[PDB]
Amino acid sequence: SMGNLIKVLTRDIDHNASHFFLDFENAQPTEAEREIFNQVNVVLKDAEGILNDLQSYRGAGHEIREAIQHPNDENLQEKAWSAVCPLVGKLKKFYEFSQRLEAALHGLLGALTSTPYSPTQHLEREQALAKQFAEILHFTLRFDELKMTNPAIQNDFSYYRRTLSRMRINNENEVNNELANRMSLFYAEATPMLKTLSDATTKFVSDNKSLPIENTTDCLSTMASVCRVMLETPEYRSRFASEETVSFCLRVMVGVIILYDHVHPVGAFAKTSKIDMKGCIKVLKDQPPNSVEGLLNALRYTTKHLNDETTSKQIKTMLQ
Repeated sequence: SMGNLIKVLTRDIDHNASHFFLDFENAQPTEAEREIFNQVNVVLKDAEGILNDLQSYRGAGHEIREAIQHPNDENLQEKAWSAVCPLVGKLKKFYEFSQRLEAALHGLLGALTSTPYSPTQHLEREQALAKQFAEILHFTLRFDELKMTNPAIQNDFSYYRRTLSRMRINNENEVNNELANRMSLFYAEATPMLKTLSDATTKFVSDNKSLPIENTTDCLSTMASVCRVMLETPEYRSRFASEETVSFCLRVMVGVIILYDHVHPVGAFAKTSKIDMKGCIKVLKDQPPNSVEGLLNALRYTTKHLNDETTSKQIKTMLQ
């Protein structure tokens, strides 16, 4: 049922572009999925506004550089402050939305990693939740791809913190030092949303001591192979691979690979791993470079076991 797993994960997304929530009537969640599907779909619904606010993040680099150049001109200091404050408000909204992804992820993992059923049976029984999990990873990579290309995010927040301290000594919606420290560590990450999801998955394995870790890791590796097989077999490429479906599974694949590398003890590159690392990197390399470079850079730096001595030198050359 490799073909069925592909149709389940890639259903109603060709006729659906740039939407992360699932239509309740179209997804058809079972009675056991209803309470989790509704809660996660509320987060996925708000995920569109988060991504559009990041696409519209213009930055305040122009006003900041003029204020730094003329530091005694209070009009330029107030103009830069008036431009950076609503941008910091967006950054505060992005970080708080990352906390909502952790709550929705626990509900999905708790249902997709039940004790008796296998990973393949879970993705077929809980189709609506399995589809929601892929949408969370789809938004996660798409958010981080934009953040990696926008250097004004860290520059605007760093200027905000420096100005706030030397403005709260000289002369409600403001950001306290405790929240600012967590936000600074959040945006210092290469993939902030993916690092957040990676820690939440490690938390889920830790919170369920009586649950075998394979129920979680083999769930990630199953989804990775579903996307890899469809993208590398022309018999499935001529049947499902569209620009919307390819870009969807490219980001789902890289997402579960990085989660698997942080959760599985030996990592995603070791000889006991279940991820076909060579096959996954090849799929990314066979794509136009401009639409994958953000995903490749995630594998070069965000990963945990890439630079290990156990990791094959063959894939290290692929990732160069």
